[PDB]
Amino acid sequence: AHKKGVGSSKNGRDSNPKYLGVKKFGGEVVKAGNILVRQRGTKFKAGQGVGMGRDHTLFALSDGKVVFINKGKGARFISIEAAQ
Amino acid sequence: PKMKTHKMAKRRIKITGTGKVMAFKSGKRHQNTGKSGDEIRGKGKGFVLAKAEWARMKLMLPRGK
Amino acid sequence: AAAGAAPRIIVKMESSAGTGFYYTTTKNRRNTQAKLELKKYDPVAAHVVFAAAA
RNA sequence: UCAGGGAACUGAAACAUCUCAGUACCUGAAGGAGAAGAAAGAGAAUUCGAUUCCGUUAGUAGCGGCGAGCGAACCCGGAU
RNA sequence: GAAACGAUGACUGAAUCCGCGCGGACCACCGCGCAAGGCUAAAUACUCCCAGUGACCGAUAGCGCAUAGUACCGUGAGGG
RNA sequence: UGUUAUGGCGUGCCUAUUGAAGCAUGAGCCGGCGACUUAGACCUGACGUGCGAGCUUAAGUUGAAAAACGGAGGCGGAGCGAAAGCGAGUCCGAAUAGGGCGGCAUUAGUACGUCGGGCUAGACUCGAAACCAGGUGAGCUAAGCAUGACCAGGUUGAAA
RNA sequence: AACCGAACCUGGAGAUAGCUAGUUCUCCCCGAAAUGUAUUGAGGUACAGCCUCGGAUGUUGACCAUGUCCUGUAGAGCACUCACAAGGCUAAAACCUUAUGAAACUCCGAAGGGGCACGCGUUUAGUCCGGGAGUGAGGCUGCGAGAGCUAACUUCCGUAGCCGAGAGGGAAACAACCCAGACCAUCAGCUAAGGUCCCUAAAUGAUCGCUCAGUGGUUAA
RNA sequence: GUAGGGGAGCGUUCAGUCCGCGGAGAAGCCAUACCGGAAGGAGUGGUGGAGCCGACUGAAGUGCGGAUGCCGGCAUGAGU
RNA sequence: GCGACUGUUUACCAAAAUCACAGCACUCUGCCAACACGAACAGUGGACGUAUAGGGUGUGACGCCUGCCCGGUGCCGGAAGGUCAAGUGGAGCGGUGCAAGCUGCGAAAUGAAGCCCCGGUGAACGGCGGCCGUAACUAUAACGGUCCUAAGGUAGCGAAAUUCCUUGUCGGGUAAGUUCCGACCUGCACGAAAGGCGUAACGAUCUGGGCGCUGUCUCAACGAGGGACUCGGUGAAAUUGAAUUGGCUGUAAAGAUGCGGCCUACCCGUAGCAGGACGAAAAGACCCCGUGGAGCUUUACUAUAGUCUGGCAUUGGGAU
RNA sequence: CCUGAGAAACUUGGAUUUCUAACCUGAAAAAUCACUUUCGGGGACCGUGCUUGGCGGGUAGUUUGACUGGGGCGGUCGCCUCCCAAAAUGUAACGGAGGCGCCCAAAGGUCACCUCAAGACGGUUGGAAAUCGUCUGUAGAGCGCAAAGGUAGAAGGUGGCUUGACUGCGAGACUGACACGUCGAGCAGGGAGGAAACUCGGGCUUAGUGAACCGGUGGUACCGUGUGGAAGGGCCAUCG
Ligand SMILES: [Mg+2]
Ligand SMILES: [Mg+2]
Ligand SMILES: [Mg+2]
Ligand SMILES: [Mg+2]
Ligand SMILES: [Mg+2]
Ligand SMILES: [Mg+2]
Ligand SMILES: [Mg+2]
Ligand SMILES: [Mg+2]
Ligand SMILES: [Mg+2]
Ligand SMILES: [Mg+2]
Ligand SMILES: [Mg+2]
Ligand SMILES: [Mg+2]
Ligand SMILES: [Mg+2]
Ligand SMILES: [Mg+2]
Ligand SMILES: [Mg+2]
Ligand SMILES: [Mg+2]
Ligand SMILES: [Mg+2]
Ligand SMILES: [Mg+2]
Ligand SMILES: [Mg+2]
Ligand SMILES: [Mg+2]
Ligand SMILES: [Mg+2]
Ligand SMILES: [Mg+2]
Ligand SMILES: [Mg+2]
Ligand SMILES: [Mg+2]
Ligand SMILES: [Mg+2]
Ligand SMILES: [Mg+2]
Ligand SMILES: [Mg+2]
Ligand SMILES: [Mg+2]
Ligand SMILES: [Mg+2]
Ligand SMILES: [Mg+2]
Ligand SMILES: [Mg+2]
Ligand SMILES: [Mg+2]
Ligand SMILES: [Mg+2]
Ligand SMILES: [Mg+2]
Ligand SMILES: [Mg+2]
Ligand SMILES: [Mg+2]
Ligand SMILES: [Mg+2]
Ligand SMILES: [Mg+2]
Ligand SMILES: [Mg+2]
Ligand SMILES: [Mg+2]
Ligand SMILES: [Mg+2]
Ligand SMILES: [Mg+2]
Ligand SMILES: [Mg+2]
Ligand SMILES: [Mg+2]
Ligand SMILES: [Mg+2]
Ligand SMILES: [Mg+2]
Ligand SMILES: [Mg+2]
Ligand SMILES: [Mg+2]
Ligand SMILES: [Mg+2]
Ligand SMILES: [Mg+2]
Ligand SMILES: [Mg+2]
Ligand SMILES: [Mg+2]
Ligand SMILES: [Mg+2]
Ligand SMILES: [Mg+2]
Ligand SMILES: [Mg+2]
Ligand SMILES: [Mg+2]
Ligand SMILES: [Mg+2]
Ligand SMILES: [Mg+2]
Ligand SMILES: [Mg+2]
Ligand SMILES: [Mg+2]
Repeated sequence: AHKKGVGSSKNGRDSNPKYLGVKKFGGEVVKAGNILVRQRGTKFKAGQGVGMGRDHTLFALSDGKVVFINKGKGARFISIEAAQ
Repeated sequence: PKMKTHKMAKRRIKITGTGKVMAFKSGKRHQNTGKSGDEIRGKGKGFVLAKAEWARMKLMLPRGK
Repeated sequence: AAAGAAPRIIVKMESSAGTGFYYTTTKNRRNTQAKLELKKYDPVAAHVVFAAAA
């Protein structure tokens, strides 16, 4: 005859997107309160001027400009420095 | 005839000067022991909607009250 | 929460003050079995110490 | 016009309270009209002053699976 | 619904003046009122009918009909 | 201009669609009838107009080959809160820090009208199967009741 | 009382109808959508996204260079993770030489891609506020992948263009392909893709060759 | 250039108003090679027999090929 | 084979195996009977009948018979207790005025049937069933049989109107038999009044075989009559975008007379054929969709006629 | 005047028992009826009127989801992680694996201190692995559970004190159509650990969740209808 199957599936599961990645990049300005990076862990280390919420989010403590540094591959921070 | 005021809304939405419509924040009856603290505090309050979903409300009441 | 759950029962903390106040949290009941003594704030003054009310 | 009786489809994007609507229809009585009417009243000013009608208050006060939706009256102006 | 008041079906059926009824639970106060008896023109509603008008129709329009509830169908109600 | 021969060229129309000559829908032809409207003194806009920190009547009244009267109410005037209330302030709070608001570095309303939309009512027109009320049907058919009617001829041969 | 799972007639009544049809005068300007997110929702409604009108604003748009940070795909590699070809060697596990595969491996890692700035040099759009919408069924080739059988005029994403809403030439014929975006007129000229023996416009062209099989004019070990 | 929004207009009636025509002939109908960017609109000729064009303004039952649309007429199938 | 029989049935696609039946069986019902129509204490059927009567239900002549399970459901009965509504009773709580007081709320005990509960009941509803292992590639023609719910099939039947495997195996008939008849039993999934197994007779029933007869057939022929055809008379229909309507290959929304190419083809008609025009006919009755409908069903939800039930009114005296 | 009680009496009730003038019902010269009487019996019961609960497919109105290589069946429906996802965020599939609906009174705040998995040798029970010792030893471990990212200058392991698992807020941003959701310096009141600078309004992080509505509860004195009170309602809290 024809087909009766009968198989199902046990997967077909996923979770709605977590918008990670670096939000504010390197060489652009900032305001105070402005978030510069979202991340799962310490993908980006709190530098001089920046704070780290519970998420390990990176937020700006005062205005100015954004400074990225990777420390020769695997250790890395973002800092802030004003317009003077 | 006279367009009826939506008594559905006479305790949950607000007009203003600029014309903007306000309403409250949501989650304050069993969304409690959660908590968090800034949540429970945040939710007692009130706020202006976005836009898009504004005019509807307006049309719910003519007097604005 | 989930009704017929016996551990981590949700019970409130009533002030020794009598201000008219209460906090709300959750002890494992495989722990205290008597009550709970905590030291939280209290708007109607400043710093009470609370008994885990029924 | 008054009275005894009193639907449903519909809407609430389903339905049952609810809405349709005391509407359709049935019946009783009666007239050129009828009904209502001479305060145990509205009411909140120690004010009005039988009723019916229109304007208005007013989609306001309120009603409601507080959902759909339903919706006065006092005062104020007129008809008489 | 905090359900006042009227309203009646069944049970109960108080006071009559230093008394009775209401003021939206309920209480005092303080106000508005005279239940248990009747009639009442006027303004208002309608329009079979009569008349006057019309940025209403003129023969597929206009009522269904320039006329006819007739011809015709239907056992009938009824359609026409 | 009418007609014509020869050539090149050329997949009816509509609707429905990813895509129609479609072998997908509709329709014989021609007439004529045939569908986005009306109401409210509701809502919100655009154009316009008249008065303009002011704008306006409704019911009615009187006159009526015309219109005028009619301030009763309506819209503007100040916001803010849950509300009492406070007021260029207000609210949360014990004040701070803020949302809303006034100033703002500035600006006008209202009544009519025409129109683009909205809502409530049939809401662009046509189309159900169904649902409910009141009535009409047993001169058909299903049967009941009372009363009449009807079955050539032939075969078989029970009890007693 | 000629179609009874509930008669027929009148009526509520123009019930409702997320459904199907149909919706008429002309020219001009702009000009989409079949994506997201919810939905007793899936061929339906809300909001955005996209069109258009108009009032504000002033080059904020757009492409392109520069400068500057973010990335972990292509390739690659074996350093952990699972895999695995030979051999050593020991009591096999380890570990050495030799050796390789990977969407859920990564010592490494482009091309590109994105944010910000500049405008150093071009071009035109952008953004806000208010009116009116429609669309929310998409389709095909090319490159990326998944489910399939490295099946489909297959389906579900991504990405460019095209049709949808695109006439004109070409591909005989042929929505999608190659050229190309039709404001009218002309018995006027140059080109594109594609062509130039006749049908059928245009070299039966020129020179160096190949195949003789009608290959051309449809497949493989 | 599809759905869609915007812009300017063509024609139909009824209406206010003016220009004005008409038995030496109105509307309507019939023919045609003229005009306008288009909806459209003029010239003349034949019809007809008593009403009507034009401009401006106002109000609409205001423009049909479709709806297996409705009414009516006449075709096909067939001299079957 | 099925029914026993005569009968009945789907007006207009089904006449039978349906249905009725005589017979038997369970229950219900004592009269203003149950039961049924009913605005309803009306009146009516039941019935001017009286348990050898009347209702309801099931089986379906007759003959031998009709077993096992009362746990769930239903029904009959039982009562200790669990209980349960309004009402009876109100300790106590509070609102208020100074108050006599008015009042809002409301607990104990008591309290109806019914359900829980105990047992009985099948010609009540029903139930009378799971499984064991085989040499090989993740497998096919086959196996003999121990048996959890309350019990787990007594008689008779059984490859059947019931049989999955299936043309089961054997026998009969045939030249040859998936059909049929007998037996077989491994009954996927018979079984006792939803009757079991039989049976004379009856049957426009159903199934197989035979004898007879035959144009049913091999294989058609001749003939006849009424049409069809011709002429004079009267003259419809459904259909219909418009047609000036070929064929092959191909292309196209994938089945082309309309596009391509190539073939073929002078104009008209008449009698005939039925391949095509996805021919006409009814907007598919299958299928999906619609928060469409209606009928029917129940231990889906909600009411509710009806019906049981406590209190209240009709509603009275008394004796203990 | 009585604590307990005896006759009488008002008894107001509860039961049975009985009586009849209500009421029901039949017969007799008057059929359905109505008188009148034998009356015959029935008898405060039935029936009926209102309320009480039960039963009740006899009848009545309805509900009965969606995805879905047609529908059904089976599977799936919210949240987290990882590939797929084409080196930015994003992205489908009835594509490929797996996990959550809690847990923690210390596993949080602070303060201080400690360093891991394994292999080799050598060692009483043991002797593959237990305990101790040494040499190696940047992660080959550990983080309550899922994996990815992260981590050794600790987030890992151990103690001291502790209730920042805190009210009143919110500069500025991430994110989403909306509603949500996510991070957060800093200010106040007032604390906690450090000697301090400090750090903290929960845990390495990303799952451990449910909008309104109606109602319970603890405050609060905004509303409360002629007035002042109370019902009720609002606000903060919170529970289902
Ligand atoms: Mg209904
Ligand atoms: Mg509805
Ligand atoms: Mg009369
Ligand atoms: Mg009363
Ligand atoms: Mg005429
Ligand atoms: Mg007429
Ligand atoms: Mg059309
Ligand atoms: Mg299609
Ligand atoms: Mg055709
Ligand atoms: Mg066609
Ligand atoms: Mg169709
Ligand atoms: Mg204006
Ligand atoms: Mg206006
Ligand atoms: Mg409209
Ligand atoms: Mg019939
Ligand atoms: Mg109606
Ligand atoms: Mg209709
Ligand atoms: Mg353009
Ligand atoms: Mg879609
Ligand atoms: Mg929109
Ligand atoms: Mg620029
Ligand atoms: Mg690779
Ligand atoms: Mg190297
Ligand atoms: Mg959709
Ligand atoms: Mg797509
Ligand atoms: Mg498809
Ligand atoms: Mg389209
Ligand atoms: Mg083209
Ligand atoms: Mg082309
Ligand atoms: Mg061509
Ligand atoms: Mg193609
Ligand atoms: Mg060239
Ligand atoms: Mg040539
Ligand atoms: Mg005129
Ligand atoms: Mg005229
Ligand atoms: Mg037509
Ligand atoms: Mg047709
Ligand atoms: Mg002939
Ligand atoms: Mg013919
Ligand atoms: Mg013929
Ligand atoms: Mg028979
Ligand atoms: Mg028949
Ligand atoms: Mg027959
Ligand atoms: Mg009992
Ligand atoms: Mg044989
Ligand atoms: Mg039988
Ligand atoms: Mg017979
Ligand atoms: Mg034979
Ligand atoms: Mg003839
Ligand atoms: Mg042609
Ligand atoms: Mg051809
Ligand atoms: Mg024929
Ligand atoms: Mg159809
Ligand atoms: Mg039913
Ligand atoms: Mg479905
Ligand atoms: Mg990318
Ligand atoms: Mg997508
Ligand atoms: Mg609700
Ligand atoms: Mg409270
Ligand atoms: Mg209170």
